[PDB]
Amino acid sequence: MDKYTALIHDENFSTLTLNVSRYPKSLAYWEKLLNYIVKASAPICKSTEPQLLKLIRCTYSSMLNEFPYLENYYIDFALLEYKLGNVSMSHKIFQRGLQAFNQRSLLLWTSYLKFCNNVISHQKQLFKKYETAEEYVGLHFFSGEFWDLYLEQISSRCTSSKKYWNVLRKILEIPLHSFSKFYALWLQRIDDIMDLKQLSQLTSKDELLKKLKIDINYSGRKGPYLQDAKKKLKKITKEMYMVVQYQVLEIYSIFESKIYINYYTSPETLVSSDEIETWIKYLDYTITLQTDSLTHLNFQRALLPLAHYDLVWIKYSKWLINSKNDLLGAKNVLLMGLKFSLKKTEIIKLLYSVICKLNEYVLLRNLLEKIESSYSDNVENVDDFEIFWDYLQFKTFCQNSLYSSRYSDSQSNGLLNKELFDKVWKRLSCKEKKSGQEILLNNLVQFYSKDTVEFVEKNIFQKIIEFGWEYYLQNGMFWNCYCRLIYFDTSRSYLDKRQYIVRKIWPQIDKKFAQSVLPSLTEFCESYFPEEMDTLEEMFT
Amino acid sequence: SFDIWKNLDRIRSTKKNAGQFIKGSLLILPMRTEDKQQFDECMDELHKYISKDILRCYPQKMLFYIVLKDFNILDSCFVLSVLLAFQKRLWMAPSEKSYFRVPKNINLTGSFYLPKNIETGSSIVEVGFNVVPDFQQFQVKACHVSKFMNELSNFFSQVEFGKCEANVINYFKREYNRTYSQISLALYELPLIGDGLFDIKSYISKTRPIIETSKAQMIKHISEMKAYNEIS
Amino acid sequence: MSQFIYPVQQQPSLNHFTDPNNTTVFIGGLSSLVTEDELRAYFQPFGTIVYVKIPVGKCCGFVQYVDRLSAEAAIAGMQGFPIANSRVRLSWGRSAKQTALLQQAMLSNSLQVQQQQPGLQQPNYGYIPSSTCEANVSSTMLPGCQILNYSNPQQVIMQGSEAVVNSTNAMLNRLEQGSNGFMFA
Amino acid sequence: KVFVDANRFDIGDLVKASKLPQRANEKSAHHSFKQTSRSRDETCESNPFPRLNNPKKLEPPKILSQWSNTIPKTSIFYSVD
Amino acid sequence: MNDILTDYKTFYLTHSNIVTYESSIIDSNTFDPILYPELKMSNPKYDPVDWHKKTEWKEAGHIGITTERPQISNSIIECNSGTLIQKPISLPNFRNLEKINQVKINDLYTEEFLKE
Repeated sequence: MDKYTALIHDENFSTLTLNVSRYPKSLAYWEKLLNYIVKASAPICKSTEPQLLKLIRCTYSSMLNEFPYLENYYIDFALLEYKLGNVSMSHKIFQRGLQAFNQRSLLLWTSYLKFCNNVISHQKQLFKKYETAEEYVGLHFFSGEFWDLYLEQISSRCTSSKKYWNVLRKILEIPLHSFSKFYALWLQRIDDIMDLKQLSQLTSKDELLKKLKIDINYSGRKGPYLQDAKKKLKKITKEMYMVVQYQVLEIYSIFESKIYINYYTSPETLVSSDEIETWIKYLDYTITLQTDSLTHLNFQRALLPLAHYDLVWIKYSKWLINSKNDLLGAKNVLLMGLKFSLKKTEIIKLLYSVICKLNEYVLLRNLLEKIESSYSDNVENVDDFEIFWDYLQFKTFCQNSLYSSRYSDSQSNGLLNKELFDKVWKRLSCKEKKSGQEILLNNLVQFYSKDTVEFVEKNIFQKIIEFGWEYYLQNGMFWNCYCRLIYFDTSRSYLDKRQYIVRKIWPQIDKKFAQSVLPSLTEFCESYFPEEMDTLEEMFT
Repeated sequence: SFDIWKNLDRIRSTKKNAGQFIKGSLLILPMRTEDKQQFDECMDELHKYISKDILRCYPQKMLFYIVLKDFNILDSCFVLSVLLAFQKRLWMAPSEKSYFRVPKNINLTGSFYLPKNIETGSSIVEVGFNVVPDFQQFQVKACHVSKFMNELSNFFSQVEFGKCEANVINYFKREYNRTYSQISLALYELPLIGDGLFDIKSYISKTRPIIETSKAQMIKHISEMKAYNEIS
Repeated sequence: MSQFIYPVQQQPSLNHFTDPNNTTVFIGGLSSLVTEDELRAYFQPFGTIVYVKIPVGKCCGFVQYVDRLSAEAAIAGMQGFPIANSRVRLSWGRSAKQTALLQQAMLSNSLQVQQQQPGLQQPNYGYIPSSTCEANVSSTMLPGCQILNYSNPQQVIMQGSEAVVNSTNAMLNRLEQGSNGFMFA
Repeated sequence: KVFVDANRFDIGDLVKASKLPQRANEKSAHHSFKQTSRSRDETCESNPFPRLNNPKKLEPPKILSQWSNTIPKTSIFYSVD
Repeated sequence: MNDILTDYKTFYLTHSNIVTYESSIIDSNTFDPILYPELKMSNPKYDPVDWHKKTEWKEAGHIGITTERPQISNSIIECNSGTLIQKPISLPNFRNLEKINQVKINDLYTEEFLKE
């Protein structure tokens, strides 16, 4: 047998593979399984077993579907595909990894350009990749290493040397962590100017004559005139340095000193509360500055330690809603936040409402169908009530709009529809195992019309009476909601409803339950029936 | 006036070379219906005038990709107006059942995609944060139809496209299906988070002491903050 | 020596404005018709509140949040909002004992030295800052969930899934009961 | 696998070939440090909580020593230590 | 206010339909009864409808402490280098270099309370 079959009949490959297959999201299992596979190929070469190489590519690519933000493994899968020889697949792995991060990542752009340098060999296109990298990641606080790459490529390839000045003048205004280095390059590269015509490298001719009073066409003794010119340009650089030093020292001292973790780890890692607080404040600072490249970069840069939380998926969505006025942008942010975050309830709530504002109701129907399908057409039985209740509100909006009303005065039947009322009754029938009983009753009360009040009274109030469910009968909120259903009927007159509540409803409750029911029922009575407050107190003592 | 033949002639009249077709021109509009039948009826009534080469419909197997190739500036107005008003009138005014008349109170809202390599040098706004990898998404908001016809003319009068591949449409289909498949899988993972797919048992023995000492730091901070505040 | 050196800067002398840890908010311009519970109802949703107090007659109040983040959301959120017909001026202030110490130092005019408000003791993993809880838990402590929180007054309780019920539940209470008059706040 | 630079897949073999014949080991015994190599087989189980005293703060941005009086005199907040 | 917005959202979703909703929307206010209660949940002075003389700018990193920041008036960091190469770059214009060491503090607590 070959090295592949010796690998596939190993005892360890069964357990490592099988632990990954049991626990897909835990990632120490994926890393042990992958390290073992790669190590059992003693030397990776162009002649190692093609079944074994196909097994390696399947392992890394499935891990990069499960955990799309691991930057270092996109780089490692690209370098492995380089060593095997085909630089085209390694191009596609770097571009796939850049795509996972919406183009906005410094490590992947830095490594993709250090790679690209060797293998492009077409100069206009190699430089167009640096001009693409610079618009997405160029304003990063740690982006000095990118600009070193761009400047060394310019200084080797270009013959003219105007492009170096034109790039370095832009770099002079970015508040980078290593901003001084490029000020020192500009100062040395000014200091080596050896005549007047070189000063047209720096800026334009007219700006020198008008703003700084330097004439390049000055014919005369040109020595001291040049020393005066260099003194003036060193002063204008001093003021620009002073601005950028204020920016950089402010950003470092408040915010960037405080963040310690800059990279995605695994869906099971926690972040300290300090870093959550300074990421929230640092995003607020960035949004104030109003540089949109830099706000998008800083949200993407902030999703790395805390992709799986959801406070920044919500926050980035809100910034797109109200500060940029963009709802399709915010839908795409929240929709992508479903993939990452573990909580998902606040995102689904806000995404339902973003879709409803975007007038795309069929997508809302599909998300409601996927949430009822995810619980096996049985959302009524979910332990966590917030899923069921948000589902049910937006499903009711779709349902009132979809089926015309059955009751008078165009009173849209919300929970009184045979599809929805069966879910509500099926959750009411579990009585203590489920969580959200009083909220569900308390929203069923709100109909206020004679036809609607009669249906709600007969189906949930009379029926839980006659079944004798002790949970609902001992509970004060049940009786309070029933009295409040009848009392706010616009149909019944005052004597009718007071007659009904005191004479029909209040005898029905048992006297053993008085110690449980009388706190709430008194609170109804004093609020609306001060006159009958003796009767109640007499009925239960 | 809310009739699209009248607006279409109105915009044929006055828009400075609205008949001429844009070179290299590709618009993809993905739409969803809950009735296949009435939508196919609309596409028949549409294809009687749109023509087979310029406008195509590809059903994914409900989602239908509506693709415009080589369209005139005038032609895009007609197609997007009919389809966006149909997509709206299914909910708003279901009884009327006329295709070329947009009933009052309908504001046209939707999105379309263009290829990424267009250069543009209001009511149609391009979106930040677009999910599809090689395409640009545009959103149209609250247009009467008279306003939407005008705004599409001022939009495709400016924009200018370049050199897309022959099978760019298959690529859009594949990428769109991948993103909605990913979010469907994300919703199926909603019940399964605790221990269905996570190794909860080994996690808890690793973060039990950490949350315990974090809890002790919080209670010690509460006592320390009372001792800072109170005068005694 | 070398042309690159680390920057060095002077300290700004520690009052209540330059303290990075300060979580208490001076609300000024209070209307003298507004009680402590009514002001708690204004400044409650921005965070969990260690204490709320109003000086007798002095037309100003203090709100001490647990987090710095919560307090800054308060000052940005309620600035010049008219609490009972008088616009309200919010700023950083000090506590009660620290105020008593500054007044006794203001009579003797001796030093007027402040000291720094205590910090949490970083790192804390369970806590998500600026998040509130109102009232048998088997928590798995997975990260999106909120493992830990501060009890409303004071204690440390673990948030559950069930708490999104309880808040909603209590919400309907003060929509009903406070409508009739049983809490004005 | 990406930053050690001895485990990379492109220059991993080359750094191995680059070392020397290393014929005088007296220089190796004179330097009494431990070499402390990072293996390729590391998983994220080691270092679960990075922040438990293991890291140190980011170093402040360096400024030009000739322009060192340019700096604002006092910082905004009172930072202890 | 948080209670009124949450209960009215639950009431509006359960008791009204898409026709009434899409009639409720006019884009001159950008009021919409499903999303606008969510956006204005904790912001009391929310309305949807030169940004360096504002007091949000002036105290951006540090709240309560307002400082005029030096900034370059014509700043090219939005411009890509491919378009910057086309024509020669102007010299910088500046703003507020004189005020980097002056910072001002509206100390209401000392004045209105201790000094009374």
